[PDB]
Amino acid sequence: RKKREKEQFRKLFIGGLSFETTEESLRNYYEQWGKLTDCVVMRDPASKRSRGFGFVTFSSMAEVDAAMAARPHSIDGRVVEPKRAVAREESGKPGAHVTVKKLFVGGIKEDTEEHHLRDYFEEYGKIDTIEIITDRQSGKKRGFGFVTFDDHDPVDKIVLQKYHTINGHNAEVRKALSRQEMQE
RNA sequence: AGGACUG
Repeated sequence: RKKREKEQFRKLFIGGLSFETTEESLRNYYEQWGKLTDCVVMRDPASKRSRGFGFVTFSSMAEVDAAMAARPHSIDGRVVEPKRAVAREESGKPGAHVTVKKLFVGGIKEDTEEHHLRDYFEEYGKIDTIEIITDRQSGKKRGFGFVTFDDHDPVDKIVLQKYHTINGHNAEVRKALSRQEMQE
């Protein structure tokens, strides 16, 4: 009992496709977990060579959830790297295409604690680590911490739903990137 | 990390 979400929430980027992968075989594969609305494998215009990547659009985000839960994916004898897609409009933010397991979580003030985060974020995946940042040499809480999962996808899914309310607070949740966000 | 490079 949902409406269609906007496209960005239903779209998958598939990296590391084999050269013999086509739209029909990619579509065949991802149709196991949902109805495909669009499917495209990007080619060199001159050579018509596959660029080794593509995009599938599911009809609901739930189907993306299901397909991601089914990993790993072998399409044409090669394990592919599927990720929630990055909008054309955000493709050039620093660190846009970088896959990480570490979630940033700010906006939490001083009353928020590891158990609030665990309890809240448990429902997205297996957590490895939770660290609430206290001040170096004061122990004063700094308003933020880091959740690290065993997989990148809970992070991506979390950040895609950008609105999260935790311990009463509006939390800022982003990826925790080092200066790996340096690319031109 | 995008099809219309069909601007």
